[PDB]
Amino acid sequence: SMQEEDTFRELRIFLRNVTHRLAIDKRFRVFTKPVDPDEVPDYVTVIKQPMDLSSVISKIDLHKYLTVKDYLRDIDLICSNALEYNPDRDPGDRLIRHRACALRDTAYAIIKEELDEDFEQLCEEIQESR
Ligand SMILES: CC1(C)CNC(=O)c2sc(N)nc2C1
Ligand SMILES: [Cl-]
Repeated sequence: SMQEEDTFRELRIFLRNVTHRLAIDKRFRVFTKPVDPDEVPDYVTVIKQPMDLSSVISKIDLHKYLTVKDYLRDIDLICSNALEYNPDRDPGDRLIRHRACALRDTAYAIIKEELDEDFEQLCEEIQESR
């Protein structure tokens, strides 16, 4: 219905806002663009499901997220990919893992505080009815 299209549009507006606040954070600059296969040739082979904040933005506009759960799945994916690909004890790896976890935590914290549970519930029930 027209009412349901309004709900998903509100969701997309909310998700764009959250993602923008993550993307401008200097700690998360590394997660703002896809991995360059030139600088990093073995990434695409090791990480089967690449994800970054620019791709998240693209998926929002393509109406790929009907719930915040769908959205958070991709956020978690950005984090889990970073932990998997950079697992060593060296400072370089430990820094990006720390930043990855901070990205995940920040996203969840923003949503915990600003997302209405009834709004999310409505999104889920509309989604489950399709
Ligand atoms: C450090 C880098 C070159 C490779 N290792 C990574 O974890 C990622 S994930 C991403 N979106 N960019 C990079 C850049
Ligand atoms: Cl909301």
